[PDB]
Amino acid sequence: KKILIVDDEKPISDIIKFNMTKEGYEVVTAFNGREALEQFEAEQPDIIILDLMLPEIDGLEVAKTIRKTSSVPILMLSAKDSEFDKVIGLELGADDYVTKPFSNRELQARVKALLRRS
Amino acid sequence: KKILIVDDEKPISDIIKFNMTKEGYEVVTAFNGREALEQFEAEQPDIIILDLMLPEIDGLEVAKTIRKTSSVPILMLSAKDSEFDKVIGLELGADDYVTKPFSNRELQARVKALLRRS
Repeated sequence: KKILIVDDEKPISDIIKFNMTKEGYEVVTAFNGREALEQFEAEQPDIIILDLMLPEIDGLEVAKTIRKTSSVPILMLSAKDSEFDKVIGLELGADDYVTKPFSNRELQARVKALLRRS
Repeated sequence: KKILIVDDEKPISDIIKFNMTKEGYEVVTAFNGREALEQFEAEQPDIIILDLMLPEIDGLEVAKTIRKTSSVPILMLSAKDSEFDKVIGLELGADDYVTKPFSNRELQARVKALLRRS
């Protein structure tokens, strides 16, 4: 399956890409909101890992515009960890929300759980 | 929709029941693993909130036996918060895993996210 990793930090994108690759996923990456939407239309990923904090267009808007056309599972990832952040992420259409820093194993498990359910 | 709350602590069951009721869910409760499986068969809940730590049969076994027959969404809830706990919960079939103590608003949001997806 194909995962789109949307993260404006290259070190973190690289770590997620490495671990998702190691599991047998095809990985596409985007580094801002605009690239996220372009990659989403062009690549039709099976799941999207989406950070809230993005150049050009923020993660919340990315998720909101994606949901206008698609039920693709979205796992939001963010260093922001307050109740409000988690709640608004999910209500705007994320299927899950994981905080940074994260466990690589938990992330893999959550990606699988999401894929199992769509 | 109907939520089965499986929790061996009555104060916590009561809080979840209160807040899920306030949202318009029908609530059924179980206080151990055996009651969980009985309520699951008899009531056919739309979602199950399941703590790991249960009398008679533990939460991990509850989730594992449920999955033999049912794709019903399971949200695991536990004071245990390590990587291992979260990972094994999810791999044994939970759709999500939230730690105690939890935000009532985040829990509501996660229940909705799960229901949206099944």
